[PDB]
Amino acid sequence: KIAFYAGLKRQHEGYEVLKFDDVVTNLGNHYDPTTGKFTCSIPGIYFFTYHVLMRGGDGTSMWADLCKNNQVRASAIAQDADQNYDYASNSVVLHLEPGDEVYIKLDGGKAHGGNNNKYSTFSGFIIYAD
Amino acid sequence: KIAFYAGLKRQHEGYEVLKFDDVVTNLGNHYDPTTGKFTCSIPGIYFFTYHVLMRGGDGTSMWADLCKNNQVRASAIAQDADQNYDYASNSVVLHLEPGDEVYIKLDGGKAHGGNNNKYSTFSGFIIYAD
Amino acid sequence: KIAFYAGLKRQHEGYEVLKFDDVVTNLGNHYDPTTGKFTCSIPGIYFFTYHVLMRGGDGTSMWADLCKNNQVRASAIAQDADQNYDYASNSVVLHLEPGDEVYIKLDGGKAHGGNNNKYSTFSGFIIYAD
Repeated sequence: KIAFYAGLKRQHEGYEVLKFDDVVTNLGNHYDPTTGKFTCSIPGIYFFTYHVLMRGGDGTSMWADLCKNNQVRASAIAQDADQNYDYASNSVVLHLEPGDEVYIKLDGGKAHGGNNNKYSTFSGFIIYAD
Repeated sequence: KIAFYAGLKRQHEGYEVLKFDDVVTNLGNHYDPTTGKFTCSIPGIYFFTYHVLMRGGDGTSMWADLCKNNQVRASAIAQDADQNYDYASNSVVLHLEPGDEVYIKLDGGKAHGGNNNKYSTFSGFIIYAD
Repeated sequence: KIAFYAGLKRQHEGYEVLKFDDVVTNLGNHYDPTTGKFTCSIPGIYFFTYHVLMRGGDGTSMWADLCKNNQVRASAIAQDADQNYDYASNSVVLHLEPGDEVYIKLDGGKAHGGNNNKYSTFSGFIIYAD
């Protein structure tokens, strides 16, 4: 059984892997909140989704991408000229090999740092094992 | 087999459980459109997702949270200074026990009341049984 | 095994089926990038999700709906008075019969044409077989 769901506890900005550290579900401990990475243990087909809230009242654009190893597999942007809250969100279905790392990367701009309110999230689960 | 998908038929505002009453899928009848609640029947791991459209032309912020019993498990905001339509959406993976109730709560602001167009939605399914 | 994920390679506008032609996953080849349609091969219960990015700097509203055959099953709008990027996104769980076609239709407005960056996406997988 492989599934996880975590939220962002702190605010972040710039270009970095987002460490979702408010962990709600983590079957098999394949998601690591100290790195923000899900590491594949079984070859197969996996679903992932993310929702990253842009900071409000400070900035107009924010990008958040889902990556596999060093490669973008989905991109998203939040943008609002009046500096309103808005989301960069996307979903994927990927084939993974053992060792592959899946994570969300901030690619410019500012992310809201909810404490335990889980505004910004990352989840995933295996659909098929090879 | 446990899975459901429903849309909002009427417009709502304030602080209340959203009753998605345009039911498209409801395997096992574990979602109740008269309460807006999914009730767990089997201990296990469940995926849920929601997309709630803020009313356009009347208001600037709207919040919608996914709850388990009396506890927030995901939060979302829609915000636009020019009163444009925008979405409060999120997704989760949760462990549930029989009797647990999962639902979307409006937490301030105004939600669009599509009739049968299914702009605002709530869906879920079991991933694993314990 | 039935699952797929694809992104939009080109920009589109108006009223047309969106052809997600940047195919990442397509188990069983049930998604056709030349038509934009997923065709059901097995009766059962299926999850789909989509995220369509509105073009920035040219227009204020865009609609994108998920359809089954000739019927809307989910609707979404992106809207921003300052012509900012924003998303029309939704998710569904549907019962399908063999031959049923599921696709995303642009229903007015302008969609961003990312090349291989996968800003705009469509994915799905079977949950249950009848």
